[PDB]
This record gives sequence, structure tokens and C-alpha cells, in this order.
Amino acid sequence: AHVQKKNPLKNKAVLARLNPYAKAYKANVKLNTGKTPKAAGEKFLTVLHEN
Amino acid sequence: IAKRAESYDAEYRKAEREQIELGRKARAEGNYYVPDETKLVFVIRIRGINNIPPKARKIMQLLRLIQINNGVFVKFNKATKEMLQVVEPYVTYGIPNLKTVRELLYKRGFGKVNKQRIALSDNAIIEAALGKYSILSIEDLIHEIYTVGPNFKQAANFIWPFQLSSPLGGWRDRKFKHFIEGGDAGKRDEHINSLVRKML
Amino acid sequence: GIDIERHHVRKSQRSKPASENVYLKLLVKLYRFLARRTDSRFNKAILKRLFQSKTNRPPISISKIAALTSRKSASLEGKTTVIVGTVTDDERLLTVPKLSVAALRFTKSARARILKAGGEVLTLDQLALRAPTGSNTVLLRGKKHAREAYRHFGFGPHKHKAPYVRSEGRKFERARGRRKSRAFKV
RNA sequence: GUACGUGAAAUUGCUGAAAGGGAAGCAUUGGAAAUCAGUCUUACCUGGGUGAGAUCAGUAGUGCGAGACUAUGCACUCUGAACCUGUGGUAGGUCAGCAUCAGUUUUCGGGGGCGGAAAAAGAAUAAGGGAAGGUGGCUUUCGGAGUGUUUAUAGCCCUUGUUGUAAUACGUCCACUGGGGACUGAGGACUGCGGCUUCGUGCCAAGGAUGCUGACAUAAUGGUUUUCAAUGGCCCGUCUUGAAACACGGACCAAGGAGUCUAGCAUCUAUGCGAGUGUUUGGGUGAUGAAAACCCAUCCGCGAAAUGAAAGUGAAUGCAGGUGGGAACGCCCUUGUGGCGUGCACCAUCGACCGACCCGGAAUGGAAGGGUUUGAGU
RNA sequence: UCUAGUGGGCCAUUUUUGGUAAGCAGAACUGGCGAUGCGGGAUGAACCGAACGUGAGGUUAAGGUGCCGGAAUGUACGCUCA
RNA sequence: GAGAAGCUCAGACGAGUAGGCAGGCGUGGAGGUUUGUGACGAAGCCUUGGGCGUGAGCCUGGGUCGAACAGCCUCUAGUG
RNA sequence: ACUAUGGUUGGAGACAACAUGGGAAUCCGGGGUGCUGUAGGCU
Repeated sequence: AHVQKKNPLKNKAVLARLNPYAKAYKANVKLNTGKTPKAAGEKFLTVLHEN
Repeated sequence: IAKRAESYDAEYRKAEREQIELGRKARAEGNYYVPDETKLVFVIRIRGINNIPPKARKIMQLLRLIQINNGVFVKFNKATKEMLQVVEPYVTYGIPNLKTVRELLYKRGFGKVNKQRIALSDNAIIEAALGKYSILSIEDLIHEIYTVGPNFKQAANFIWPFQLSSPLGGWRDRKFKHFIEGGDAGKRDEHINSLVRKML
Repeated sequence: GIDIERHHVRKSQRSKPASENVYLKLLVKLYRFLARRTDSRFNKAILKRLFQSKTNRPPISISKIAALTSRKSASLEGKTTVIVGTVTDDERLLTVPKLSVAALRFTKSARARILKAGGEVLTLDQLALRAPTGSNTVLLRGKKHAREAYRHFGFGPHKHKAPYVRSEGRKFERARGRRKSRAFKV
């Protein structure tokens, strides 16, 4: 049993044998649908520049 | 197992988002938000087995950093911090991220079963070893290591020390001075992820 | 290079008897099977003691067996006594009780007295057949340090051990170094 | 062939091969030359042709059921048996090429999510502020040389409005996706974990390579020998902190050449017997033939009792004692690194008994009572 | 439990003592050579890296990339004529 | 079944003087065994041939040779 | 100040800087000039 070690990061069949959630895993979920404000702050900018 | 992995992934995203909004709120208000100090640290032994003082040799034996290019996961407390301070010239340690932990446990994940180094090719091996701690999958092991759960000691000890290869692209010009001085020794913070990336 | 200290590497236990007795090998083969195919520590103990040397298997006497199984708070009335070694006779016990003894070998006088008293003598294969897991069995051992060599082992200053003396009496290691009247006493 | 059984090495002559610019010898790799290995495709089996043959399945009689074998006969040839051919099939080394894979690895891309001053810039647009001049204008003088005011016919710098959730760069991530190169193919019916399924001993990149082709077969691949080229290689042994040493021994070869035997002792192991153990000092079968093997009695050696210089004395209060750990076993709790009961061995410890010593000690005796002690004892 | 060899040491970092000094003598800690091959310092017992079964592939340490010699007569800013 | 002194699966490791241990190679002689080899050629010796073993060593082809020699289990030593 | 650890750091050296850690003394100034247990006497 287990004569050879397969890399799950390269072998998708092993990546399915382990981690069954990998089938339903969803990446690159977009969440910038809003107005995208600019939370900079007057005090933060003055301190950031300063001298 | 799939439900647990989905919950863990949701927890990771929620924690990452929460830190982002807190930082944005601090920037907007002009105050300062200090985040939580790291509880998990990945340590890689960079020095060989030649010319090692007895105290540093004993500490590296207790940290299981026996061979060069070996990596371990350690919970970061006062006792561990002082041990790493003593062995600073011989190891480099930093804060691992989710990708580093999962890639390490996937490609180079080996478990200590019957005092033997067994590849983590099936979840059954992990259940047989850490079933009493509700660790039933490699994703459960990843979650336990990454979040430093109540069974971190058993999970980390079960994980055989990682036998990393020599980095692709090499080390810096001089390998045996501190990371602050321009070398590869001592604390490197998030740069351990890039070092593991080229060493994996 | 790997920095590993090698201290407990080679096990110091026998995996095979030093004796070339074919019948002893047959007994070892039987109890190798019993130890492997049963979850009883008695079979493992018997198999381990089958490998032991003569000095590690001291003889026991029927008086010692009778004394151990006739204790007030013992309840070892009819249980079988098992010893991996020789059972000797003790002539100081004029009357022999009824004993069920299993052993590697029996002295002729001891075996005759046991049979005359009404007991039974069994070999290890017979014991295995009757009690395959050692249930209701009193496992005994002889006194390991009852031999001569342990009177001298550990000899030294203020150790109170027996020296290696050519003869016994005065003029033989009973002088300076043994009494206060001659320099010092050990 | 008497310089005579066979006839090694050191050393030497001839012949043959090879190499050689102030050493040679060696190791790795390959080239050249010389030499060796394959009988591959044999063997079981079967397709096809003919010949011939005392002939096969199921049976019948000859140990009571089932089964096996031998023998006697039936069954008389679409079947079973011997026997010959085809350059009969699967043909079989060696070398390659290409695909689909698995493991390892190197290298070049493309797409997307998130983060920061939800980058900093910047472009086009509306309202501003400033001084260096582009000097537009003014001015020595028709050709310059300089002015002295804030956009004139140029243009810079600094603020806020939007378009705008701007892009780009960087960092991080994607169980997102494309190619190129190299090394490896270990295991050998099946079982396992997964995915797809028409739900089937179905299919798959899922517990380790298969498939399709071709060329050679006095070629190729390997093995050996010599030599060449590249790289590396100091003379062995010894004493020594340290030897290549300008430290010692060693010109070469053959043969010989150095931890043995005995009287003891100690540890360990094996064998036999076992509170016993040892027949060989000796005697007999014994003459035949008996340096052997076999048998036999009384002493004795060691052990079963120690202590003291000695005269002497001389080991159970108890289950041959108590305590702690403790193998094995038995009984329960429920899974425990669980409790209960005895408890082998061994260690540590508190005692008891024997001898010696120190006591009191109620002519000879030291019986009871003791002790901070002492013994290689029970 | 039994027994072998050893009972001449030496080097380097750091802390020192005696000495004018010494490749000198004597102490302490650690790592080494002795008994340690290998890559580097042109060479070297101790220095740097690294501790060794027989091989294939990949990547490194210390060290290097003009030729000998495998690897940029690479990139950016300066100094120097001996 | 796989010399149970056997079969099978898995993991880790591998410098070494003085020194210790174990398993093996080789030599002379002795007991047992091999319808053992041999004048149709034993032992020995030479070899610009072959094979096996990490190794001590072993087997074999060719030439010379002429009288004895070997495998296995034990015993033994003036054994490398 | 000093000091543990590190570099094929600088310097001829003495020494110094840097990196990961630990961390004084003294001076001066501010504050203060006894607390408490037991037993018993006190316009």
C-alpha cells in the first residue's frame, strides 16, 4: 500500500481523494461591488506626509 | 469533512476581512490599530551539524531541528521565544500564512505513526493518529496548526519535521548573519513564506 | 548530516534460545505461535523465559511451591503452578501436599514424591493444551541472586561482600584493612 | 637425455603487439584497435493437409453408500491418441522514434480576486494662489543686450469638484488556466482511498509504463585487454600532536616466519544430575585382539552452617515476619495512563534468630534481660 | 557482570598569568585535528562551508563568473596613476 | 509450501585510529556421508579467454602434466 | 557604563561600529524621620 507518493498540489485525483470540499471551493470572489470609499483621514494624511 | 473545511475557509476569510476593516477604520479615524501578535511560527534550521555549542544543540534537539533545511511549527510563547533567541544564529523563523501551511502539509506532509515517517496520502492515517482530538482530515490538521487550537501540541508532534530542499534561487550573499544585517538568520517575519516557497 | 544520538538502538533481549536442544526449539515454536495468536501476557512471558539462560532460570523446590500456594490470603487451592525451569526436591518437607506443577524438567525424587502424594507433573506443551492462555495459573520464578557469584558481586570498601579467597580462616584476608587493630577496617 | 618426476617467481634472449619531448606506475570517462557472449524465433499448446492406428466421452460386468485408480469388454469414429511438412500464428535479442501517463524537476507565459494614501502619479476638464521669466509686450538704434511688470501669441509649481469604484506598478492569493526541456518506470492476478457513470465484477491521470512503429542482427549493445585524451592521484610500514619528508626499515623473488601448551582464577554460555554431585587412585568382563568402549566398591574433593585469635558456641514469636514498588493471574468499571484481590523475581526498608564484642549479671555454668555495635551469616 | 585500549596530546575563538619577544611556557570555556574524507582559501592536520553506503536527477553552502577554470569582458554610482 | 534457521510489509540510519563483538573466505590432518572425481588423465603449474561474489575467494575454457583428489555435517591445529 | 551571542565587519594594531538580547553603579533632585505582637495600669 502506498508504493509511490503523489503530490495533491499537482495530481487532481489525489486532491479529490483528500479535501472533499475542494470540488465546491470557490476563489476570486468579488466584493468590490460597492462605492469603494477612500478611508484615508485628514489626520492620517497630515501625519503621513509631515516633514 | 467537507462541511468542516468550508467552515474553516469561511473563518479564514472572515478573520482576514475583519482585520482589513479594523485597519481602515483606524486610518479613517486617525488612530492606530495594533493587531494580535502571532501565536504560530515556522522555524527552519539553516546551520549544519558542525561546530554547535552544547546549549544550542540541546535546544535544536528539543525543537526537532536536527538536520539542515528542516522546518517545524511552534507555538510562540515566552519559553519558545527565549529558546529561539538562544538559537538565533542557527535558525530562521517567521509568521506562516495559510498557503505555506497547506502546501507544506500537502507536498511534504508526513505523520509519525508507530514511530515511523508515513506520508499523509489518506485521511485514514490522520484519523487513526489524532481521532481522539476530533482531527479527522488533513484540512482539520491544517486548521489546528494554523489557528493554534487546543490540540496544537499533539498535532505538531504528530507532524514529522518537514525535510525542505535547498532554496531555488539560493540564499542571500552571506547566509550566516542576521536577517536584519542582510543575511538569512534570525527572525524574518512574513519573509518566511517566500523562503518556504523557494525551499518547497 | 543528521545530529541523532544513538543510545537505545540495539535491543539487549534474546530472540532465540542459545541452546541447540531440538525439543526446546519445538517448545519455542509452539509458544511463538501462542504468543502471536493470543492476547495473553502469560504466553509472552513463557516465550521470553524459554530463551533465558541457565543462570536466568534458577531452580525451584516443591517446598517453595507449596509455601507460595498455601498462603493464608492466597486462594491458590487447586491452581496449576508453572515454572520455566527445573523443579527440585526438598527432603526437609517430610510430607508433600497435592500439587499440580508444570515445568521444563523435574528431579526424579521431586517427581516421584509429587506423584506419590497424589499430585500431577506436566510439561509445557501439556500446560499449553490444558490452559492455552494461562488462566488460573500461578507463574513462579526461582531466586536469581541465590547463586555464588552474587555474594562477590559489588565487592568494595564498606560494601560487605564476600572476597575471592583461596582458603578460609586466619592468615587469609583477615588483617590490615579488615580490623581496627591492624591499621583500619575496610 | 643422466645439467634427467612436474617445473613457479625474481632475472634473461628471440619473435609479435603497443607506447615513449627531464620518471613510471594508478583511478573515473570515453575514443581507436583486438577479443568474447548470444542458437533467441527454443519448449507446452493449437490453426491447416494427408496418411495410418490395437481407439475416446457416457457406460456394462469384475469392495455395502460418495469418490480415485488398475484391469476386462461395449461404445467403431465431426470425437480422444502417436507421427511428418510448411521459411504456419503468438515471430524473439540490440538500437531508436513518437504518443498517452505516473514521480521528480527546470524554464517561458496568460486570466482573475484582494490590499496600500480602497497606491502615489498622470490625462482631460472649473474655480483659484505665487514668482522665475517664454519674455508676448516695453525699451540703447536701423541687430542686438539687457530690462522690469505676472500670461499676453508661450508655458511651469501648489490647492481643492466630478468623470472615478480611473488605470498602472508593487505585494499577496486562486483546490484558475496554457506551453518547452531533462532524469526516473521501482512493484508484478485481485482486494484500498477517490472521481465519472448507461449503475456493470463498467470507465478513469485513483495503492509505481504502457501503446504504436521502424532499422539491424560477421550490425548494435554489453564484457575484457592495450593505448590515447581530459581531470584527479606524493612511498609503503612505524614511533609520533604532527611524515612525502633532509626521521627509521625496505635492491628483487621463492619457501619459512611470531598470543601457543600447561597449573590456576574470574565472568558469561551450553550439557547432565540436583541437596546432592564427581565411573577413570583402583578392580572386572579380558583370552580371544581390547591404550577404546562397558561395568563395579570403599575413601575422599566441593556443597548442604556460620562466627571467633582461641577455648567454644551455633540460626522459626508469627504464613519462615511487616512496609513500598513490583511479573503473571483472577473479579468488576466501562475505556481508561481505570479500580479490587493476592501477590514470583529483584531492590530499598523496619524487625526476628546464630556467632563475636560491650554490658547489667539475677568453685563451676551463663540460664533469662539488653545494646549506640560487629560477621564474607539464618 | 566481565574485559580491552588509553593514562606523551595538539590547533582555533574568547578570558588570561609568566616572559623583551617568540612558530615560547602555563591555566579556563567551546569547537575541532588526533580518528575527518569532501567543496573553498593557488598549497596546507586545526581556518570557512559541510561530516562520507553504491548511483540518477535537481538545488545550494563557503567560495567565484577576462584566460588558465565551470560561470555576466553584467548593470548603477564614484575614487585611484603608483 | 518457500531450509518458521522460513515468508511478507514499513520506517529510520550508514566517517572512523587504539580497541571490542559478530558473520563469513582460505590451509594441513580426523570421524561420518556423496553406486563423489580420476591414467578416455588426479594434484600442481601457465594463460594475450569466460562467469560469480562488495570482499576474503570460488567455478570454468585452452596448454603442460602424470597418480592421486574433492563437495557437505562435525572434530582438530605447527592454519593465511 | 558594562555584558551573552554573530559576521570572510572596519582598523596594521590598540580598539570601534553594527545586529539579536540582558542591563548597573554613582551623582543630583523629590518625599519620609519608625512600625508592630502579648499582658496589664491611666481624667
